[PDB]
Amino acid sequence: GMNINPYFLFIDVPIQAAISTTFPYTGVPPYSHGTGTGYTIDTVIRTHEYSNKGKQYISDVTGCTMVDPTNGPLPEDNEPSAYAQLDCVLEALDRMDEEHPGLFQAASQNAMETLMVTTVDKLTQGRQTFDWTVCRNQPAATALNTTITSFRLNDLNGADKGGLIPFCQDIIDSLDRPEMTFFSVKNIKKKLPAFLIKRIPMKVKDKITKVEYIKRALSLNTMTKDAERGKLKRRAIATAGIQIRGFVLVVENLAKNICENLEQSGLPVGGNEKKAKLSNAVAKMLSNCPPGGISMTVTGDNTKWNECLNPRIFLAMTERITRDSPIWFRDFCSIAPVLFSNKIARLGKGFMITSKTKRLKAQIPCPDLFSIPLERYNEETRAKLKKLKPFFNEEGTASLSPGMMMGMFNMLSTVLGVAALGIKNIGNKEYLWDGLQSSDDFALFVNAKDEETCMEGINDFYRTCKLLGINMSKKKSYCNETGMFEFTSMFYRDGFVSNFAMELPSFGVAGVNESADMAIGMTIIKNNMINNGMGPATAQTAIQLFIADYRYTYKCHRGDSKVEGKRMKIIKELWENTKGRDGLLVADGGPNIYNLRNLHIPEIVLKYNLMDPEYKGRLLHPQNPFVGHLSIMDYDAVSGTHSWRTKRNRSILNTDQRNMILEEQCYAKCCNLFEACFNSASYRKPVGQHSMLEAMAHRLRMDARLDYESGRMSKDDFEKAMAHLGEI
Amino acid sequence: MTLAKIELLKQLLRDNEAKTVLKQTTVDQYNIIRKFNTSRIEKNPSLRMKWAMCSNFPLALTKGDMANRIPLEYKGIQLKTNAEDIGTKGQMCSIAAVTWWNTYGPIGDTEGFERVYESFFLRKMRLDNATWGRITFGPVERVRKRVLLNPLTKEMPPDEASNVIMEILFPKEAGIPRESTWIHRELIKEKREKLKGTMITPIVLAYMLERELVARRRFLPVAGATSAEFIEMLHCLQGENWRQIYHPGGNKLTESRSQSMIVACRKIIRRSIVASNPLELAVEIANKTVIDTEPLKSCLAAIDGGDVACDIIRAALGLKIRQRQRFGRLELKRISGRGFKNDEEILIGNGTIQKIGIWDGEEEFHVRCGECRGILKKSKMKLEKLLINSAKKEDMRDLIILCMVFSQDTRMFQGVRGEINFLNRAGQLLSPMYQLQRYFLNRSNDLFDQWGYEESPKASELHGINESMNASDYTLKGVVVTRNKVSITKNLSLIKRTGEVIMGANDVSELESQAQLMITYDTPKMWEMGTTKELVQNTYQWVLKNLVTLKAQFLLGKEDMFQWDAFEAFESIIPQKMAGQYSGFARAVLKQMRDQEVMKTDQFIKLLPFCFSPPKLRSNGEPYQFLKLVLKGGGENFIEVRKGSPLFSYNPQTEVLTICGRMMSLKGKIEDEERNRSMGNAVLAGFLVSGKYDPDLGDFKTIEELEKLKPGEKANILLYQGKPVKVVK
Amino acid sequence: AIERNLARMSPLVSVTPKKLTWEDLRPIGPHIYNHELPEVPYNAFLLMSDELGLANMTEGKSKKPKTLAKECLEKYSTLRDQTDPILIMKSEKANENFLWKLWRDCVNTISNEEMSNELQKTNYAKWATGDGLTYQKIMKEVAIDDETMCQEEPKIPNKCRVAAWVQTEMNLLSTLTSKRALDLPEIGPDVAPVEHVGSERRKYFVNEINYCKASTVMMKYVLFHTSLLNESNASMGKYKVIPITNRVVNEKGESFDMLYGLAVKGQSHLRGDTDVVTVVTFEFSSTDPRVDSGKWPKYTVFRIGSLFVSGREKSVYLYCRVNGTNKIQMKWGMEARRCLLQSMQQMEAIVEQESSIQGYDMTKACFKGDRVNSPKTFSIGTQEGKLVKGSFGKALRVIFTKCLMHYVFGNAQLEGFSAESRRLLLLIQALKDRKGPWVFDLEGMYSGIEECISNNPWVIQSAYWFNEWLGFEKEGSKVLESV
RNA sequence: AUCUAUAAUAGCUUUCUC
RNA sequence: GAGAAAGCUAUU
RNA sequence: AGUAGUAACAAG
Ligand SMILES: *O[C@H]1[C@@H](O)[C@H](n2cnc3c(N)ncnc32)O[C@@H]1COP(=O)(O)OP(=O)(O)OP(=O)(O)OC[C@H]1O[C@@H](n2c[n+](C)c3c(=O)[nH]c(N)nc32)[C@H](O)[C@@H]1O
Ligand SMILES: [Mg+2]
Ligand SMILES: [Mg+2]
Ligand SMILES: [Mg+2]
Repeated sequence: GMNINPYFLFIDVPIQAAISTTFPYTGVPPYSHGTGTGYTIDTVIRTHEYSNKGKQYISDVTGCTMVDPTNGPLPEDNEPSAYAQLDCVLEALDRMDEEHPGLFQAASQNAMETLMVTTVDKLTQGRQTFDWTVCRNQPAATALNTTITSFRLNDLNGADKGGLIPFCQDIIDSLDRPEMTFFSVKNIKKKLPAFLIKRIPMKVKDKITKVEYIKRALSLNTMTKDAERGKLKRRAIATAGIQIRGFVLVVENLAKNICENLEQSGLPVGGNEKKAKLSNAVAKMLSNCPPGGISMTVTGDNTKWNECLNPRIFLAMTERITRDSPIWFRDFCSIAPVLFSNKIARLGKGFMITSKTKRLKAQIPCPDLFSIPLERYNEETRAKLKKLKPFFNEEGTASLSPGMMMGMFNMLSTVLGVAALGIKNIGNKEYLWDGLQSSDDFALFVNAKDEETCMEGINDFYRTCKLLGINMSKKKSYCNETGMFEFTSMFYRDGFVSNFAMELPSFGVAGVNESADMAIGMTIIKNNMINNGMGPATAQTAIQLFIADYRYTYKCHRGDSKVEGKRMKIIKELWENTKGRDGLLVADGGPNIYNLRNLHIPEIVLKYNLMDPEYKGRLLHPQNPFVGHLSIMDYDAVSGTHSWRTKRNRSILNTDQRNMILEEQCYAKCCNLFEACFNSASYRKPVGQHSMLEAMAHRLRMDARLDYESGRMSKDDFEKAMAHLGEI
Repeated sequence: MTLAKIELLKQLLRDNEAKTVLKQTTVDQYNIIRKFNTSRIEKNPSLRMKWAMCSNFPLALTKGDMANRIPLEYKGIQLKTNAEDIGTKGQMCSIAAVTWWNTYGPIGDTEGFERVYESFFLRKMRLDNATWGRITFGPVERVRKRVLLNPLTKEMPPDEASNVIMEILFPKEAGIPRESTWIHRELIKEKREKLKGTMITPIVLAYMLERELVARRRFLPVAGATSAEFIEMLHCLQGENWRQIYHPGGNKLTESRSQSMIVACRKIIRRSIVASNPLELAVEIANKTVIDTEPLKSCLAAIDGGDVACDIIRAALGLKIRQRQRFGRLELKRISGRGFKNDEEILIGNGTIQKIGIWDGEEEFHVRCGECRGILKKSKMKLEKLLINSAKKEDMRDLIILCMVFSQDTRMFQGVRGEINFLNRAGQLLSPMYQLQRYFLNRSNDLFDQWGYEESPKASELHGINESMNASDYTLKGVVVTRNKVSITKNLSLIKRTGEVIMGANDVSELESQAQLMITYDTPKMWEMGTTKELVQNTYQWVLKNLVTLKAQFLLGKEDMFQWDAFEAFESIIPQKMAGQYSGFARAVLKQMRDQEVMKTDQFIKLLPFCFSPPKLRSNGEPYQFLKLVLKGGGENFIEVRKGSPLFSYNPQTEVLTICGRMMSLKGKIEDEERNRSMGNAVLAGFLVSGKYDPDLGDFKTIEELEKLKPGEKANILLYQGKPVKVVK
Repeated sequence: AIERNLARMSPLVSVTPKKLTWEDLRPIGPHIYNHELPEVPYNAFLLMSDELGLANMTEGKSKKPKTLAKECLEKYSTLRDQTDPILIMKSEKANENFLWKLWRDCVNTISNEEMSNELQKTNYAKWATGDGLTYQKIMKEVAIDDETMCQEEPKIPNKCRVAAWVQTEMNLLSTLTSKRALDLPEIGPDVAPVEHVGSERRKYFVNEINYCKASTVMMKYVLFHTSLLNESNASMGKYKVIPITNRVVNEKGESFDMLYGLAVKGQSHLRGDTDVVTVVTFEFSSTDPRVDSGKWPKYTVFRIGSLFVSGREKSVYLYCRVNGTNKIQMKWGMEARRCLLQSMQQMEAIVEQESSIQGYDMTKACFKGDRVNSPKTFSIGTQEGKLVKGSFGKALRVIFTKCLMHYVFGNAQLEGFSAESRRLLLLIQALKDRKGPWVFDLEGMYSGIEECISNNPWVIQSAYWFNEWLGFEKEGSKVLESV
């Protein structure tokens, strides 16, 4: 019998042209289950393993055990090395400054001016952030607000000025406070007959000491990363609190300003701009190859990028880069690597111990990890805990001075990698290297007289990176003749090929509402046509597939279909009633009229002329109750009845939140009244250092004066209004 | 509703928590407390939506009179929650409720939707009133450029647009009256008078206006049509292997037509100057050239402007030339003076060195900027004179700076202090002169300070003017205020009735640019006007299609198979300096292949197009030797004589020819004995393989060390990696 | 400073370059050839090539799932009325009696006149779904005092060898059938010529895909996952019978409804995205499990009757299996239609390339040929150790089946294997292009690849196929060492 | 010649330990 | 329990 | 049981 071998496609087609078949993205992405404490402890152990030949001491600020690999002994093998040499880093930075005059000064000036014009609310632009007040994770705005309230409680008022600099000054002054009073949350627990346990939260005033607060402010909360493709094993990511996020922004901006002006940096360019930049760089490397010579490309990734990069090296880099800046800006840029050099890792949820005979299970948290004899753990967990014990703090946290926990200095690390790329030669040998760096992934282009000198250059680059604490992965890197390589999952074979599978997960129904999902899906198809090699036939098939998935997701099959459903009865009634059936939306059982040419027109606009007047009036009703109408006098919402909102009432089981809801509703009412007074606040962020009450009072007083002088209000109600305003 | 708002504030200030929030939170901290949310937003919203659509009441209803019109039940389908959760809980409904509203709900006015989404209706109008041309299958070379996404009424920077929107919709809570916002004052007024009694929510109107006034520019792959009217249809415009002719609706600006006309004229000149009798070919191509939808001749006649190539095409078509140029905000018309552009390294005030093309010679231009006029005489890297007529002050200084940066003088170059970059973020070149023009519009104070002054002239109707925007005793150097048939020859040179040449074909710029509008060459040889990669691919495909007859003609004849139309198109992308040398080298290689009967089909195909230009040998008669043959544009555009190349590669294992990323099967039109046939017989001119590597001779000889070897001398030549071969002359 | 530091760094710190050769490329995962390991069992959620659909000619009305199952079982009344169990094979830790009682409960609940597909909480249903099997959670202090409570050693996916059923499934799913299962909705009318070209290509592409068994399997998975998600959300604390159904269309256009089996959903109180709901599946089949017992360790098979298609009858078996799903798997099963896109884009691009070389549309030429161009052929497999070439449509169906298998057998093992083997594939391509690839640690590459080969049938079969293809590439490059 | 400038929210992709 | 950065999209 | 895979769910 003839047996099918799919890999035989690669006999007829080069791999790059059919690379999409090597991305199994039509399958379910891996997910993590349960705790991430094992991966976090593994990360701590590995981070300390690459620095154990450094200098070990005890911090006199927090009492944690600190390891310093910088300026340590040079490595003697090919294992990951964290022993960066300060002089070599300085020399690479000096070469970078000599190749690009005035780059560091321009970047420092831009960063300083941006920091001057930066407001506190920038800190609200993050995802889940570690909140030190409750020692939990909370959204960035909530964490920032709790921090500001606590600082108000501790006689710190730098947030009232509105700028980032006074807030950071108040942060580092809070680090000096002998005590910290704040608002924490207590959960009242009830034995509910049904028995179950009912939790009701409430805010209370809590207090911590100086060292405890310092350890909390330096703590990173670790959790597990879900839905990551390409990895067999799961891994833990980390999040920082407000105290660190306040200072990471400026260093990130400085490094971004540097990276924008480097021809070897793959950041912060992305998408088509990144493709154009990489293509131009590759063409330049091809043109500049010496006549009669050879050129090699190394597709490389750096192993243990985050666990080997040391924040002390970043402190040195910031001091070298901001050489010609004022003292205050230099201190400000030095704060962030300093805080990272004393960072403390929260180990996670703990481990669960089970009794199979009795079918019992219990969660042992990180503070109680060593209250259990180590014989009651797995072999792997037992070994990890034994290795962890020296760095373990009796609060359930570990000391993690070495390393960068997870991707906080992508730009600055890219700068370090590009500095490694800028040496270009060692000892005046007969080769020259260049290339591209994006975070840790890199492409190295080495031009020489033959293959042996090219390999000499690659060896020298490997050793030079070793000097900087950068370890090229010999397993995941390879080298060949220039003209074909890989870089950040983009495959170059005489020009970047299209990788269609990478965008496959985006082709589903987005899940905003019926109106938004249609536009998003059509726009996705259009953009994939433009810049992913998606042909017209595949695009039309994608339209069909999107319509099928849309109808099954929103239960809006065609009006003439006999599909049963609660919505389908009314849809069939609308189909029978409606005379102009071609003007009905797909969400109301109408036909799909999208094709390639009209992929950029919204559905309602596209069907507006074919629409029945009665159906058009019902659909585009300015006062339909499915769209939130802004009010303190109702305004007209122009989007149809399909722009509804699934109000996310997150009812996490067995927990009745009655006091968090109270504070949130108080904030919501105050903000809604403020918007009512200041109608522009939702379009432009209001500015001012005065209270919201006084701003609203003056706005109301002016409005009353003006609408009394224009004859919009009588004498009596104006008297009442001025009396109420004076009563405030 | 001032009284209602004051009552609301009094009611709100009855709680110790609301009072504390209002008193302690500053107006800046409103942007914090409005995002306050104790709960995390649910991740994976597509899964959440698929889960919630299977629930009973996933949708939230706003309480009001319109919600009450929805019945609690309809034919045994519950549409919303019962009266238990009217208060303190929040009412919810099913999607069947939305369908019921669309079917039996109350009917309102669909006005306000038409004005808010007017941009989309204009997009639909452009799509519907559009004409589709034919579809072509063939290589398309797309470049990634930053392009405007959608056409715009008045493109404004986002800060100015934000201020204008703030003026239109929230004049009371606006702030300091920035001067730039007054520039659009009239427009502002119009919009306000159109929104006097609109009950639509202000924020939706604000984003409607922002969509109407703010440009969205993105990096996208394009090929020959970069105007926003074509960018909105980009997905249907072309792919990597096909093109679709599209004629959008609406009205097109004259700038787009002029730019497309210039690009088309330059391409026609580049194709023509390579052919025997370039005038005849240029006229033939121009007579069948369509810009968007109109013929090239009509656009040339109607538009007063262009460049050198436009004037050459105008003369060839029999029209009158208009020696008028553009410098963005400056229109210059030449009077007398011919010069050449040479690229040299020029220092700037910041200390940086930039490769700039500066024009040499003394020339004079009548210059106009808005309502300002003057004359300008310039020399090479030295401004001579600028006479100015009376005009408005800001236009006066704009024309002054435009002319003084047009002169390309050392004072202007060294008066640059700040941050100027001539490279795109994607490492693409920005024209230095235009960048300097843009910079000096907002920072001309440093330029005028660096320029200096002198005593004013004392003529009759002449007075000096200073940067003090007033009649001053002192004036800067060079500025003086004054109150009061061409026949084109065979080689596309413009000569007067006397004999002097005004402009030639060598004067056209070497730049390759994308036209704003789609250019169509209604000729069966349209592909000859494409880019370098497309031309190479089409030429090699033609060679493959006619391979049998070409091989027969070459093995029988000697010279007539070197002259073909496809090769004539191919020669237009070989830089003219090296064309003859390449032709000599390739002809010698092919002849030595034929003479010894060693015939390699891959090498014959690769080197055949280069054997078209007249040969250019050396003094001794031996042709030049090459390792790679460079083509116009881009560092990846070259043909390797021995190895593969980004444009031409050959796999003898599969007998597969990769040309510009496309695979062509050479199997069948080939003898397998050629797999056992030595490559070194067709790598050098007059050289044949002798044997293996000989340590006696030593190193592999380079080209310069090999051209000087006398006949009968052995040498080691490395064909490709790991293939050491010894060769003999 | 850098020169001085490199002058004193030990020479042992090296990149150790090695020039890659064909002789240095060894087969991946040798343990998959070790016969001391069990053959990898069948772990797919539903039957794919062993499925048996009971066909009932529908009247164009989407009546209801319960009514549809009732009509299909009424047509095959002999299978429905069989009440005694004839056990053919038994899963190791399974209860045959409880499974048969559950099957009878499903049949009776779907054959009655009531409108509810809910089952009662009987002892056999409770055993099958798994009731009260969660561990009781106690306080930390009690557990710390209790020395018996220990951290559980995690289970590791065991190592398995190549099983021929994966090759047979690949052969059968890419074969043409006579039924169409795709339900692609309507598209807007064509105006631009590019849209006409797209429609002309779609004709060929979806006509070739629509008649392969993989398409029917994909539709079965999609519709069943839709039904399962809907039932899990609507019926959290009820046991529901969910028929496994499909709607197919003959070449004559007549529509049929196919009943592939029944399913029972346990309690679905899925708070998290990884929370598991138990699904007990009873699938009809005509494959005797005794032919390849190593394929079916997870299945309890009864013989429930006989069917007639021709003069020779075929036995009808009931494969019963306790299985599980979560919300993530159900959601990604609802959107398995995208296996089409990755299949056809990859193929359409190929066609487009040919068009650029010819100057006209090459879809008909690629699929069927024309006067100018011969039909396009691809190496698709091996017959008796020799390369065999199939048509363009066969290759399209093979790629579609490969994407379908990526969905069906997708987990972390497949992802890791795909990444590492992709790196190896790029190295092999560089070897084929004569780019002279150099490696730094090839043993590390192979170890990374082989870390992911444990018990995923598709990963093990992909390793086997990769080894075969690599052998063919070496044999083909043995002639390239002469130029 | 798009070079400047660019509010917030949400999604998708990529990179960031095995 | 689900981070950082970049690009892109939608929305207000 | 099973899903699954370095740790969970198999209701709270
Ligand atoms: O888009 C490119 C080009 O097509 C467009 N362009 C050029 N000319 C016009 C006209 N006349 N109308 C509308 N659009 C036009 O602007 C871009 C210019 O690129 P390119 O043509 O490649 O520039 P080129 O290399 O040819 O000249 P450059 O020095 O950059 O300046 C372009 C513009 O400025 C004129 N110019 C400057 N100087 C100092 C000149 C001079 O001393 N003598 C003459 N004859 N011209 C001078 C160029 O000629 C062009 O007019
Ligand atoms: Mg890495
Ligand atoms: Mg890489
Ligand atoms: Mg990487």
